[PDB]
Amino acid sequence: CTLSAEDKAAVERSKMIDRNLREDGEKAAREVKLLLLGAGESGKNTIVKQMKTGIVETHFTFKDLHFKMFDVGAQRSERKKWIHCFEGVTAIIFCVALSDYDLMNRMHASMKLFDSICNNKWFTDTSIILFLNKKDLFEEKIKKSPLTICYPEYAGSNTYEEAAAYIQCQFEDLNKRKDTKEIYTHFTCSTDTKNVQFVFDAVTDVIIKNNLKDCGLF
Amino acid sequence: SELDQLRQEAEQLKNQIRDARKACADATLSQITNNIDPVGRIQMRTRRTLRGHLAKIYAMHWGTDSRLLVSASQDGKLIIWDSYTTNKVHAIPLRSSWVMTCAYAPSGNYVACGGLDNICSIYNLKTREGNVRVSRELAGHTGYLSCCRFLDDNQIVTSSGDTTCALWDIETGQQTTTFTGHTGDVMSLSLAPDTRLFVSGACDASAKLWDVREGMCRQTFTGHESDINAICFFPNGNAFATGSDDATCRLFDLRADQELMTYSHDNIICGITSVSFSKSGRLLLAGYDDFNCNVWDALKADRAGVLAGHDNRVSCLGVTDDGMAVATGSWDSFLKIWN
Amino acid sequence: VQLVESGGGLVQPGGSRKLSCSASGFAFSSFGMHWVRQAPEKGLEWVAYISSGSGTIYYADTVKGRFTISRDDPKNTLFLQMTSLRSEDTAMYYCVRSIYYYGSSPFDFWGQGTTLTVSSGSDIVMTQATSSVPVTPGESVSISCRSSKSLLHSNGNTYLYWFLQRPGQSPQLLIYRMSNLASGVPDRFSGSGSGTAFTLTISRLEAEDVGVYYCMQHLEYPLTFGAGTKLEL
Amino acid sequence: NTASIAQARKLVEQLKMEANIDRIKVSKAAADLMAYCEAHAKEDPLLTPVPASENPFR
Amino acid sequence: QLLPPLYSLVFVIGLVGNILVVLVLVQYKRLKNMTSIYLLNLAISDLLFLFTLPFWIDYKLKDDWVFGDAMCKILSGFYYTGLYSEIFFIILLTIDRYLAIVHAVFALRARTVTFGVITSIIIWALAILASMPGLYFSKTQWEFTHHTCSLHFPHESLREWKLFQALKLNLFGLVLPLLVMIICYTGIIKILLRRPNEKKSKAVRLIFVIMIIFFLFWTPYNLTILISVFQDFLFTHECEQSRHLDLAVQVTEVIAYTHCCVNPVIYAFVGERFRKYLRQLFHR
Ligand SMILES: CC(C)CCC[C@@H](C)[C@H]1CC[C@H]2[C@@H]3CC=C4C[C@@H](O)CC[C@]4(C)[C@H]3CC[C@]12C
Repeated sequence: CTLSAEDKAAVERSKMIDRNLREDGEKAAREVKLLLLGAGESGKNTIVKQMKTGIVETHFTFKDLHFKMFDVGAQRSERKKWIHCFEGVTAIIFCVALSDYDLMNRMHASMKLFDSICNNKWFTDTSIILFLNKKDLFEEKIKKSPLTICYPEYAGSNTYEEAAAYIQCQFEDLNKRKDTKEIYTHFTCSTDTKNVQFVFDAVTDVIIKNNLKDCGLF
Repeated sequence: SELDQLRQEAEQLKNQIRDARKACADATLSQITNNIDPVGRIQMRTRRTLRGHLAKIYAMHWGTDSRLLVSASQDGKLIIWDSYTTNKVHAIPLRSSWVMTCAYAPSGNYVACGGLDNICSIYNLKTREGNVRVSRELAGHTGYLSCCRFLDDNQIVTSSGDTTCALWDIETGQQTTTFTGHTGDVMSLSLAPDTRLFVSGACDASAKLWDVREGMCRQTFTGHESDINAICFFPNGNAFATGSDDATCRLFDLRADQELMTYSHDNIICGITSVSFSKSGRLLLAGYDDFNCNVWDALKADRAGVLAGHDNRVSCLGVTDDGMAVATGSWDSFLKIWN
Repeated sequence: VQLVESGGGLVQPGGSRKLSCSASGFAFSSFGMHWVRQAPEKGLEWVAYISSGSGTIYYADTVKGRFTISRDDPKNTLFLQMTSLRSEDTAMYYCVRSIYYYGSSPFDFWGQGTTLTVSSGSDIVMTQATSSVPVTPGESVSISCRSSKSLLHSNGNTYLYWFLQRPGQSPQLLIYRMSNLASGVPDRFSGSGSGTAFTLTISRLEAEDVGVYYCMQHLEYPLTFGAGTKLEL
Repeated sequence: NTASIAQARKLVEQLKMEANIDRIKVSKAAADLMAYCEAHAKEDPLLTPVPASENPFR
Repeated sequence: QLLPPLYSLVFVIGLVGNILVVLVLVQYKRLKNMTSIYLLNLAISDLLFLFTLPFWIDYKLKDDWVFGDAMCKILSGFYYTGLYSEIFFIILLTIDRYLAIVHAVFALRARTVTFGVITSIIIWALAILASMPGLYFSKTQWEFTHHTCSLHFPHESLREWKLFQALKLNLFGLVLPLLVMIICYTGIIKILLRRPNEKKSKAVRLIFVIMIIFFLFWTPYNLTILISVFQDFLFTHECEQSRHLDLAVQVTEVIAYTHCCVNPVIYAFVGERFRKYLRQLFHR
């Protein structure tokens, strides 16, 4: 058949390679891959320790799901040059420190970064899980130094239950694509055991929405 | 006062450089090559289609024998292909899935691969145990690697996302030389035919010509208005071409120190991802974000052909050392050989 | 890289025996394996072949239906089960690994072999028109061979391998296609040829290169070696 | 600022080393590019396609 | 000749729809999953069923069977195999969506190409066996006036066979599919309405439309087939109202062919990804 014996053995080797390529590429499509983001001094380090020099890949498992988080913190290069590599992740996990409103200020930088990524041309449909961390000491950092320092348009009370909700609604804005993606929000603390159940539920909802788009019900 | 005086001195030097360049220019390239015959429509058909990659293909490099080629994709895979029989010669699993570049040694013994982990891994293809093994892990950078090229089996030059180029020594594993001077992160490099010099383009819209032996920047070129993503020497070694995000290609010369041609069209508003010359140096292959590839002729910047048939961004593009075939990769996970 | 064969011994005719070959120090699963044998005083002849992943098996038509070759990948051993041993199946058995991709080196490492003693048409014939050549060190020799049909395929290759067996050891791959020097082999040996006529030239000899030089074809199956050419003195 | 002073000194030294080089006119570099493109025309399979006999990809 | 213009319209519309679905599913291989495999087979089942239309159209006007017994034994099999196959595939698409939405994590391991192909083969075998009586008892008999192609059973077993075919058509055509959709879709709507949204509202309306169309199109066919099986017990005189019962059979046959044309619209065209792929295909 115009093929020698060595050529036939070469083709057999190539196909035995193809089988392993298919097995690997079908095992890869069963893992959830979340992209961590956040500013300096945030909760990214803490949430990594609660859930589990370039990219830091963390692997863990929860209720028959295998997650792999890519902490890309410390990649201090032009973000507009390596972020299309992450086009196609299940969800983004954006950490924001609630205590950084007094210490422009850090909260405005976090809001600018959130507006930058949440409206990117590569994340027009990727869900976002907002983690508003460090509420334990934010509860006492508002007894003095009212929230008006950061947000001058705030007219509500200086209570935690209302200031935190105001910050949450100030963050769940900036989402110009309110029809393609959803912003999930959580008020966690350094000592919290439900931080992984929430991301599990959020990625379950993302998977269900992708399946609804796949089957054709959308 | 001293800082501002040095600033005014630098401005005076830049002005005298601009005046020297403007006094050197006497006739544009488009005025001398108006009499030469133009090339017809370059109809190029797809001969092969290497379909084993699953994620987006980010880099491909031809072997020196013009038959084998390596390709890298972010499913974590480095595949060595035989381009004649379409056979998969090797499949290398990477430790880091996020790669952006890959190189084939001019001897064929080693393959280099680098990405978002700030490491250039060197893999040995000709061990005695049968399988390919990682030989070295060059780790001295602080930003992502965007390109790498072998000078020989012992020296490799890598451009990084921390604005630094580095010439390494595979045996010892340390940076033999560090090239600095760019202000934006470097996106590509290109060795000359003779490996004395090499150019590199950065996100500050500049292309610097470094000398490998002395370790110094020899010349600098600025003609682009945005990030430079692709760079490639003319086969002669006395010119090169750059492709940036402003949807243009530009042909700089080394002995005249100024650009010569601009390859642009009104209907093209997407950035260039890759660029490569023909063997004669007449054609110019440029891969675009509009899912196409275009074929100019360098001597008179009119479009002579189009390579269509990819369903996503053309991410990598290479011409073979014979001038026989052109390989193009893309984000749709298919390599294609044209002829 | 090593291959250790075991089994052998004395067997009565019509009996059975299982020859084992334990591999050590290389990627066993990605290598195809061949069983070759050598009579007490004759040349080499190919016996069996099992490919990588056990997807292809070949026999010599002198043992077909009587031998069974089987590889075990987790436990690196390779087995040859032999039943109904006649009086012609008495020889030293070598295991040889072989890997097939573009530009590879098949038959690159031969085992040590084990001794088996029993009491009491369209093939390609490799013709080596010599049996013994007298020569002194420092001179240049030219061993020659010829084939029944053209070993040059349409794809440009010429599937002719040159081996070398030193006294009291296993064969060693010298040339792994017409004019392609193996690794670890000194640059004195040089292959050449055309069509059906091939030549192996040695520029200057030594004390560690006298012995029996064999030949082999890989264009079709079964694999046929020539009769050896002995270089002494 | 001492760091910025050293930065500006290195920059002006680089610009000085770069300003004093020899440059040929654009006419000569253009003629050389054209001559090299013309001298290697027939040895380019992509420019002038080879017959289907010696096309290794047919 | 009321039947032929209606038959020609369903034949063309349905054939055009099924061909478009097959081209988009085959061309875009990258979407090779359980949903695509089942959808490809549903389009095939409809094409095999629609295939029988020209023989029926032409035959009715002509009123003389121009074909052989073997041609008949094949066309009767195509018509019955087609009905059982499409109904079983609608049951599989319904189940596939159930797993994909409900038990979404489990489904990552359970919904694969391998299982979609094995399952599709089993259903086709069942559809073929279910239509086996029709293949066996098809006999074209030449009356002095004209030739009629039809099923014939031992007279002593005729009542048993008339009912047998009606029960296979009622149970695996209406009762089993309707039950599967009610259970499966109840479990989907309860997930869709857990979180309010405009796209969720659209998915719920689409689900009700699919359940209702299936029911309305198949409920007349099976009921009419059951009425025919009992003409002696349901009418004072045998064939007393054959003038209305035959017209009803012919009407319920047109409704069944129409349910074939509606199957691509409610299973493929409504889906967003599918419309996007068609737009690209049309420009390539
Ligand atoms: C009963 C007689 C008259 C007709 C029977 C034809 C049947 C057996 C044929 C027609 C079309 C065929 C199918 C065509 C496409 C597919 C999809 C593939 O992924 C698995 C096989 C499968 C499912 C085939 C199985 C056999 C098949 C169902």
